[PDB]
This record gives sequence, C-alpha cells and structure tokens, in this order.
Amino acid sequence: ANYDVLKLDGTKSGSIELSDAVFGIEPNNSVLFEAINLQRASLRQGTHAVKNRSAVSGGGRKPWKQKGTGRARQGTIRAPQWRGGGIVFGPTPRSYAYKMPKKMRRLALRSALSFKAQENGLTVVDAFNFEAPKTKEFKNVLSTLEQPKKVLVVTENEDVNVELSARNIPGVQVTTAQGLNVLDITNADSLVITEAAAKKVEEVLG
Amino acid sequence: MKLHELKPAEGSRKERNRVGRGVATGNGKTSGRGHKGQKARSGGGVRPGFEGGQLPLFRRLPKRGFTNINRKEYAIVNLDQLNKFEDGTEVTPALLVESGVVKNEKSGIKILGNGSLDKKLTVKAHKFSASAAEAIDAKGGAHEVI
Amino acid sequence: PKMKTHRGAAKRVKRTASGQLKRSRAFTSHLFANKSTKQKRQLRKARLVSKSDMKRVKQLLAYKK
Amino acid sequence: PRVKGGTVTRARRKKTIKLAKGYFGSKHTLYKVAKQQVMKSGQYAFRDRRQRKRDFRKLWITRINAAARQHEMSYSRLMNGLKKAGIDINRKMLSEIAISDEKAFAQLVTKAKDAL
RNA sequence: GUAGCGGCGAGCGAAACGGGAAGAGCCCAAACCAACGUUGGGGUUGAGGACAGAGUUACAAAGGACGACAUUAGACGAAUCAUCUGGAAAGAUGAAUCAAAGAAGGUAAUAAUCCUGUAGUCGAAAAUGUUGUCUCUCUUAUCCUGAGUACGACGGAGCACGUGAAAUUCCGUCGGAAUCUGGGAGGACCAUCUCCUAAGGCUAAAUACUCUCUAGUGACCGAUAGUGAACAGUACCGUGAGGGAAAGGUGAAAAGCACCCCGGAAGGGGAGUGAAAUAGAACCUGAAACCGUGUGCUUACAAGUAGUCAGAGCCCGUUAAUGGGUGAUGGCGUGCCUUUUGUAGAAUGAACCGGCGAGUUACGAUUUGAUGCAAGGUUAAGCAGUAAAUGUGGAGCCGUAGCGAAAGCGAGUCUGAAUAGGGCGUUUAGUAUUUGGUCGUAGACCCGAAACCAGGUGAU
RNA sequence: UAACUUGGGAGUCAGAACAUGGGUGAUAAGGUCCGUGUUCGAAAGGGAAACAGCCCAGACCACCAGCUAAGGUCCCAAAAU
RNA sequence: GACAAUGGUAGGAGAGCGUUCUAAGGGCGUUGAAGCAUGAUCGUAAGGACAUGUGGAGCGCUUAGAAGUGAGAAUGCCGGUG
Ligand SMILES: [K+]
Ligand SMILES: [K+]
Ligand SMILES: [Mg+2]
Ligand SMILES: [Mg+2]
Ligand SMILES: [Mg+2]
Ligand SMILES: [Mg+2]
Ligand SMILES: [Mg+2]
Ligand SMILES: [Mg+2]
Ligand SMILES: [Mg+2]
Ligand SMILES: [Mg+2]
Ligand SMILES: [Mg+2]
Ligand SMILES: [Mg+2]
Ligand SMILES: [Mg+2]
Ligand SMILES: [Mg+2]
Ligand SMILES: [Mg+2]
Ligand SMILES: [Mg+2]
Ligand SMILES: [Mg+2]
Ligand SMILES: [Mg+2]
Ligand SMILES: [Mg+2]
Ligand SMILES: [Mg+2]
Ligand SMILES: [Mg+2]
Ligand SMILES: [Mg+2]
Ligand SMILES: [Mg+2]
Ligand SMILES: [Mg+2]
Ligand SMILES: [Mg+2]
Ligand SMILES: [Mg+2]
Ligand SMILES: [Mg+2]
Ligand SMILES: [Mg+2]
Ligand SMILES: [Mg+2]
Ligand SMILES: [Mg+2]
Ligand SMILES: [Mg+2]
Ligand SMILES: [Mg+2]
Ligand SMILES: [Mg+2]
Ligand SMILES: [Mg+2]
Ligand SMILES: [Mg+2]
Ligand SMILES: [Mg+2]
Ligand SMILES: [Mg+2]
Ligand SMILES: [Mg+2]
Ligand SMILES: [Mg+2]
Ligand SMILES: [Mg+2]
Ligand SMILES: [Mg+2]
Ligand SMILES: [Mg+2]
Ligand SMILES: [Mg+2]
Ligand SMILES: [Mg+2]
Ligand SMILES: [Mg+2]
Ligand SMILES: [Mg+2]
Ligand SMILES: [Mg+2]
Ligand SMILES: [Mg+2]
Ligand SMILES: [Mg+2]
Repeated sequence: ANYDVLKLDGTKSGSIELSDAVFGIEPNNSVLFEAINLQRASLRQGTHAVKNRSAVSGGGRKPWKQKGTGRARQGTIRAPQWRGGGIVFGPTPRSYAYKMPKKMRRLALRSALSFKAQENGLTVVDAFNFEAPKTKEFKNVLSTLEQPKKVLVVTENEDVNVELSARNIPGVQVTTAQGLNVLDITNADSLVITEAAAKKVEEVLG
Repeated sequence: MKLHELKPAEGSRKERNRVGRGVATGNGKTSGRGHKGQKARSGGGVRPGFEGGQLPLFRRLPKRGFTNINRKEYAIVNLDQLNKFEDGTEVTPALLVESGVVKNEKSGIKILGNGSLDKKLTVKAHKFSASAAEAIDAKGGAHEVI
Repeated sequence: PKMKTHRGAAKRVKRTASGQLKRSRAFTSHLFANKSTKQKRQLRKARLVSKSDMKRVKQLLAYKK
Repeated sequence: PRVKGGTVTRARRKKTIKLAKGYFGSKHTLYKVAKQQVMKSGQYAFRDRRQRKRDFRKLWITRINAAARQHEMSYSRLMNGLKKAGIDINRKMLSEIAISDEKAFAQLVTKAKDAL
C-alpha cells in the first residue's frame, strides 16, 4: 500500500500510495503462466517449410513397369521413401499466436506487478533528470539505488534520454507505463518506476 | 513466478498420443485401426450418415414445413428481470439495452410474465403478454405498447 | 473451412430444448387404404430421432439449433 | 526443427550386440540375428529358472533313494517314515547328510523305520 | 454454412443491412446559336437543358526558373593491460576503461576496449526519381435528353439458383415499342405506391502477384538434409519432345616432407615442417558390415534354430562385485515379421551393415480437463504498437424461454370442440481462451495400379 | 458382488476342435448347418511319445524349500520290481 | 500393518524414458567439448553415470515450451561390403 519514494542518490524523498488492487493482489500463477506462454508464442516466426512429393522437382514418370522386373513397385523417384524424395507432412508456415480474454490479460499484468511488489522487488524513484544520454551516469544511478543485474525501468511516457542512457547495460531494460508486459516484468528481478509512471499504472490497471 | 520455474496449472495439459511408434505404446503397427477393411485405409471410411447402402434415415423420413420469410422474433424480458430497476422508473427499449438486460433488440421487445415484479414501473415496450401486462398494472405501475 | 450442414436433414428435423431432434413419420405419403384408421391417426404424431441414429448423424446437424 | 537420427540407434543396437557376446558367428556380430537370439535367451532363462528347482529336487531324490537302498529301504518308505516320525528335514539337507555324515543318516533311517 | 439451389441425392451456396480500409468525380450525343451536312459555341439531367480558380492521376495540354528531399560511390567514429596454461588467449586470475557503441563477423581456443564494424554524425562532380513555391497557360414542357434499342418468341448461357411460380443479365435467329401525360425496377404477373432515368465514354485509392533490387528476419535445413544444383540443367540417357545425377571439410599458417636409403616407377623407411603427419592431399572425426595377422581357452565317435540352466578343468584379475574368459559333460529347446481357425512351416518378407523412410497441419464440430468472468460471457475486421505483448474497436456471436409447419402465443405452447388427454417445455448457468480425445473439409498414416483426359514429340 | 443410466474412445461382422441335442450327407468326412457347454483364438506351465482346440491347471518377480492335480512309480526317466 | 489383485491379441486408460530446437536460471570445456571405442557400473523398463583411450571445440543440468522425436521387416530408396 505505502511505498517509499527515493531520489537518484538514494535519499528517501517521500511516500506514495499504490492501489492494492494493482500491486497488492495475490498473483494468479495459472493465468500468469498462460500469459507468459501466450507472449512467447506470439514472438514466434513460423517461417518453416519443406517440399512434399508434389513440390519436389521432376518425378513425373513411372520409374519402371508395374510388373515383371523383379523390383518393388514404384510410381515416382520423388516418393518419400526415395532418397531426395518429398517430405511427408513436416513443417508448413503458420502463426503460433493465440488470444486470451482481456480480463485474463489484466489479471496477468496485476499478478506480475504484485509478485514484484511482494518479495521487495519494487522501487519508486522521484524522477529521472537525464537531459543528455550518459550510460556511465545511469549505471552510477543504478549502483546507488543498489539494484540487481536485471532491472526493468518504467517511465510514464517514452523518455528518450533515459532509454538511450540505459539501453547498452546488459540486463537493464526500459519500458513505458503502457508498454508493461508479463515477459518483461517476470524476467526482471527489480522494477524501478517513477512516481508518475506508478500513478498511471494504478489508473489504467485499476 | 520466475521464467526458470514456470508451472502450468494442475491438470491443464496432457501429452498428445503418438501412434505407430512401437508395440509397447499399445498403438504401434496398426496404430489403433485394427486389421484391414475400408476403415484401415488412409482416407478410408464412409461419409457420416451413410448406412452401407440401407436407405439413410434422412431419406426415409419426410420433409416438413416451411420457413416464413417475414418471421418476427422479439427480445423477451421477464418481470424478474424488471426487478432490477427502482420504483417510479420509466422503462424503454433504450433503457433496457443501456442497463444490459437486452443485448439484441431483434424485431422488438416483448415483456413476459415469468417471475415476480415487486416494483412499480412505467414499462414502454413493443409487446406484452397478458400476464405481464396484468402484473405490471396490478403492482401499481403502467404499461404502454410503443 | 466451415463444416457444412446436411440440408435434407435440416429440412426434416427440428431441435428441442434439451437437444433432441423432433422428426416426422414415414409411411405418411400415400397408400392410405392399405393402413388402418388407428395406424394413420398415430402416424400423424411426431417422434424423436433415436439415440443410436443420433450417434450416427449428430455432426450433420451441429449448426442446426 | 528437424531431428536427425543421431546416435541413439547405434547405442541401442550396440547394447544388443554386447549382450550377444560369445554367440556363434553372425549371432555375436549382426544386430538383427543378435536381437533374435537375445530374446530367445531371455525366454529360455525365465523357463529354466523355473525348471532348475525341479531339476535339483529330482537330483536330491535320486541320491536319497540310493542311500535308502543302502539301508535296505525305498525312498517312498523312508519319506513316509520320516513324515510319521515328524522329521521335517527337506530333501536337499537329507541328500547332503547322506553324502557327508553317513552315521547321522543311519540314525535318521532308524527313526523312520521305528515310526513305521 | 443462414436464405436458397439440388437424381431436394452427392453436394452447391449467396446478398442486402451493420462494422471497417479507401474515398472523387466528370466528359460527350441532342434541343438551340454563327461560319463554311462539317465545323466551332450550347449542354450534361430525376427532372435537367435549349427556349422564355483549375490543371497535366479522369475532369484540356505543353513547357520553364528555383528550392528541398531520396537513390546510385563513400568518411569519421569511444574504451585493456598484466600473469597462468598453452603452438597460439579472446579462456582462468588480477587490476582498469568506454558505452546514443554489450548488433555481428574476423583474429593461432570463447574479445564491448586487436581488426572490420556497431550507436551516432557527416558526405555527391554526375545521372535518375519524389515533392514544393514562382512562373505557365485553361478559365472566371414549346423543343431535346443515346432505336433495329428496350422488349417478345424459340434455342442456349451467366446469375448460389439444375426452367423452375424464375424476377435480374448476356448471345444467335426472327419479330419489334414509347417519347416527361414518357421509360425502367422493387423475384411470375396486375394495380397502387416507392425508388430510379437504359440503350455514349473517362476516372486515381483502399485490392492481387514476386523472376527482381535494396535492407533485414526465423524455437527453418545443415551435405542421403536444404534448391535438381553449397563443387548443374552440367555429366549421362533419348531420333526428339524430354529425363536427369554423383560430387563440401589438410593445416593457424603451405610452413605441402630439403636430404639419405630400397625401388624402372608406384610405394615405402628414415630425416625434417608442424601442437599434432594413423593432419601427407583418396588429407577433420573415422561407426558397422566385410577382409586380415597374432593367440588365452577349446575342438577330429559326432546328429545340431546354435541358446539357456547345471557344471568340472584351464587361463586371467575388475567400476571389487557371493569377479572376468573359455568350456569337457548333463537337462530343456523347431528364428523373426506378416497373415491366419490354425504357420517350425514346404505361406509372405528380409544377403549383410549404415543412413533415409508412415496419423501431420489449417479451418470448422463435438467432448473432456484447466483458467477468467458470470445473467451474463466475448469481440471480428480495422486503427496504434517493435512482424510483439498490449491498448482501442460491441459490428457480430453464444446465453438469459419455449412451443408451433406457420400466423402467433408465451412458462407455457402445439394438437384438439375440450375447462380432457397427450408431445415438447418451465420448475437457472452460461460464456471466452486453451491442453487432450474424436469427427468433417482438405491427398489427410505411407508406398503401389491397370487406366482416363489435355497439350506436345516421333515415318533415320 | 455386481447391476443399471448418461457421456468420451474403440475393435469385431473368415472362426476352430472337443463333448452333447438335432438337420443335411451315407447313424461318410479333420464335411456342412443350427442349439448347449468348454478350450483354442488372445494361455504359458504339467500330462496325452511328438501333437492350437483333449485331461490337469490360469505364469507380478526371486529361491539349490514344502504339499498336491491330471498322469504315474523295471531301465531310458522322478516315484512301488 | 493386514487383506486383496497383477497370462493376454484387436482395443481403451494411465505413467514415464530418450532425441533436436527455444526461454529463463545455473554450469562444464585446450588442465581437452561433442562424437567414437572399451569396461567386471547403476535404475522396475524405455535408459542414466563413471573411468580409460581416441578426438580437437563445443556441450551438459533444472524448469517450462515446441516438434521433420525413436525402424528390423514396406520383392522399401541410396551407399558400402559380402
Ligand atoms: K455541334
Ligand atoms: K429463354
Ligand atoms: Mg510432382
Ligand atoms: Mg493392444
Ligand atoms: Mg512390427
Ligand atoms: Mg496389415
Ligand atoms: Mg478381415
Ligand atoms: Mg476393421
Ligand atoms: Mg491414398
Ligand atoms: Mg539441426
Ligand atoms: Mg534412422
Ligand atoms: Mg514346483
Ligand atoms: Mg574502434
Ligand atoms: Mg426488365
Ligand atoms: Mg438515357
Ligand atoms: Mg557428413
Ligand atoms: Mg543435395
Ligand atoms: Mg529437398
Ligand atoms: Mg588419429
Ligand atoms: Mg580421416
Ligand atoms: Mg573326441
Ligand atoms: Mg561309437
Ligand atoms: Mg533336446
Ligand atoms: Mg487357410
Ligand atoms: Mg526349410
Ligand atoms: Mg501374400
Ligand atoms: Mg525372399
Ligand atoms: Mg536395412
Ligand atoms: Mg485421420
Ligand atoms: Mg485433431
Ligand atoms: Mg465413429
Ligand atoms: Mg469343420
Ligand atoms: Mg462330424
Ligand atoms: Mg457349437
Ligand atoms: Mg485373429
Ligand atoms: Mg497350453
Ligand atoms: Mg478365457
Ligand atoms: Mg497321439
Ligand atoms: Mg512334452
Ligand atoms: Mg499355444
Ligand atoms: Mg508328496
Ligand atoms: Mg528312477
Ligand atoms: Mg496370474
Ligand atoms: Mg497384464
Ligand atoms: Mg490411448
Ligand atoms: Mg507419456
Ligand atoms: Mg522425456
Ligand atoms: Mg521421423
Ligand atoms: Mg529393408
């Protein structure tokens, strides 16, 4: 419910009230698993194909007469049992993405955020004061905030200087309030969120 | 949870059966098809409803009736559904769709007499059953065909 | 693609509330002199598709509700 | 993704061939005939684990019969006498005593004769 | 998968409404004027006409001036040293540094700081394109309104629609209107009403495709795979149309073995190079079948699916286990698969070894498990977004009520003269996504005909 | 100790011998067609020399323990010259 | 702890082994990965280790996900060799 609000130097600037309905619920592991699986499946490019017996080059004619040669009967040199033949079934291009009810999506987002709020993996900063992109200064800020390797940085909107400062540090990822997703949140060990971003997240996830 | 500790919900997932992969599965060789006959073949089996040449049921039975091109079907509201609104409220098709009682309007809105009303309302609809009209009028309210 | 309804069957049955199929009766076209009065009177009354036939033909009327 | 045949086939077939060690000619070399023999070997071993109990009881009875005839008695009479006397020494022990300690077997025979 | 079409069989199968992408409107013929029927003016429609700022994307067609942007070469571009093992360091250890750059390749093993690069930024003599401002021109009911037409008969065809009660559209043959008080359509047809105005033409965009080009992507292949083709439509086959392969890998670096010896050579043994030559080119790894050399045990009186159980003798000594190899001799014992009432079967199949080789996916249906919400549940296309999650989108779909062929009535309804009896119903649970099972449409588990049709090639 | 109802998923529609009640044939067939039961099919183990269908009897695995079934006890070959 | 059950073809049901790829986590590797070879090792099975030799650069494990996922027979196809 009540959360400390820190400066970039670690000083405890103030306090914020975060809706228990967003950061305070008991995570639904079933729905969270379904959402992670769904997002991972949506990331798939199903560009995989093989040539079946119709698609293989040539192979129109009968290799030899049906009877009298003493050999097994055959119909085309591109049959699947032939070396160089067509493939039986095999991959064919298709999308792996599927949908889930919107209420389930929201429950998944709330479950991930509440798991972060539990286990003391959430921290709120007062603001980000990056006027120019400086990776070393952002790394210093993270070190002062005493954060683990994997951090998800959440801003209210697209903050270009914060994004440019952070995008080269391994394990650090930056998103906006609207960009929050289960894969990103669960992969991170800690969330560093601005006060305005946290307020917006509460406003939209209710 | 964690990406290295994912767990599907209990009973939510079952491994698919793979036939034709050895005797010990119990679906090797004939792959559950038994031995020979039309049903053992790839693409084999007669069309559904086929009875092997005996006259099919849907040929031995006669056709019946016709479809009315001008058929009207109404969205129906019962009195127990009308309970949702407070006393003195004027009920209209727009109000019903807004409050969500009626999802699709169809040829109109008909009030029906299942359930108990227990409220005084002015109900404006396209059709009323006799019992629905009587109950609306006898609970202190009024109805109008619009 | 979408499964296709069996149009003759759809012309011959109707779906009841519990999911049964109401059907008309055979032997109701002609030759009524060869059938008793009670026979014709009771053939006037509709029946349901039997359970075994339903096992055979359910998918033909899946869309018919 | 494609799954090649790989190494599992060779590993399994090699296990069968190693089990076929000492078999004659192609039966210790070629996987198909080795597999057939190993299957037969298992069936034979199951059957013979059963038959060996009968075989050894047969041997013990033969030896007990010889010892009893030495003491002027048949096997059937000796066993009936032992049962009547209440002696439950089994046939393996009886044959082993008859081989090792002739005097103790003579005492057992005397008890059997007394019971009859 | 509705309405409908259909030996009403198998099957075939809309459209309007609603929600979206995109969006654009115009020019003639004729009435009538002025010039020599042909030209210019006139005009463009649901009642109008006669009479009384726009543009080279249709709407008319040619140029220029200049700008800007893009493509077709390129340039700059941060930051690492030491020790150890090693042939070699990027690896290990220590201590540093850069990052709008921790994409990716290469470098003697695995590098953000060694190289090529990457983030970022800059760049064009010339040529093609896109797009702007100025210019530039173009411009400011008396009469008519599409005739061998519409339409009809016959024969066909296209319409989801098989001639049907068959409207609507088209072709051949033959007939053949009317003229705003006109003409056509609203599924035979008539009347009324409603909507529209055929028999002239033009018109971008949202849509379809990929031999190509540029930049990229993949829970796609990795040399029997992936293109037929990593080295080829070649070799080879055929008169011809046409068919159509096999075949990748030394090493970091050629340092690719000077020299000596046997040998005509081939090939070897040394010596050298190399970390390694059983990495020496037929070159990484080097399985199995198969072929040899040596020998620990055994075998020349013995009748056999070759093993198995028992078991001395001899020889060894382990993942140390009540061990390993061999085996005199005794008991038992007619391979496997398929197909069969029944197969040792003298029924089928396999020479052996190796690789390859068969229930898959998409869209629907149904059922079960799981999960979310619940008298509600849920969006589709689209739009935004990173080819994502997701947000938005409520059109639509399934439920909340059934009964009847239907009009209809409704917790009832149908039948019935019935207030009877009887059928189906009422006397709460659904819905969305998804794992599994099964079915349908697709070649639908794989291989196999004899044949059929179409277009070609052949009388050497 | 089952039985029935409702749903999901099947396979089967070539059967064979033996015994017994019958048809047919010829009180022929290891014939053929029905009734009844068992076994084989889909069942190994013991017996019937060998021998799916006969007799005894239904193998979760191990034992160099014991009692029995059918069938057996002179030798092959366990048990009565 | 004391009772019961466990022959099986077509076939139904359940639980698992192993293969390739992916995600996340945690590791191994020139002080020698995968592969190959040998062994007297382990588990109820599919199968899993360890040691040595060869090899010379990649590869396990955990959880979950996805499949071109397992061959002895097709007078199967290709290659090699009897
Ligand atoms: K003119
Ligand atoms: K006609
Ligand atoms: Mg083809
Ligand atoms: Mg089975
Ligand atoms: Mg098989
Ligand atoms: Mg078969
Ligand atoms: Mg059959
Ligand atoms: Mg069958
Ligand atoms: Mg087929
Ligand atoms: Mg691969
Ligand atoms: Mg294979
Ligand atoms: Mg016994
Ligand atoms: Mg540099
Ligand atoms: Mg007309
Ligand atoms: Mg006109
Ligand atoms: Mg290879
Ligand atoms: Mg190839
Ligand atoms: Mg291919
Ligand atoms: Mg070597
Ligand atoms: Mg080699
Ligand atoms: Mg001899
Ligand atoms: Mg002799
Ligand atoms: Mg024998
Ligand atoms: Mg036969
Ligand atoms: Mg023979
Ligand atoms: Mg045959
Ligand atoms: Mg053969
Ligand atoms: Mg083979
Ligand atoms: Mg199928
Ligand atoms: Mg399926
Ligand atoms: Mg079925
Ligand atoms: Mg017979
Ligand atoms: Mg007889
Ligand atoms: Mg009988
Ligand atoms: Mg059978
Ligand atoms: Mg038997
Ligand atoms: Mg039985
Ligand atoms: Mg006999
Ligand atoms: Mg016997
Ligand atoms: Mg048998
Ligand atoms: Mg006894
Ligand atoms: Mg004897
Ligand atoms: Mg048993
Ligand atoms: Mg069993
Ligand atoms: Mg199953
Ligand atoms: Mg399983
Ligand atoms: Mg597994
Ligand atoms: Mg396969
Ligand atoms: Mg073969």
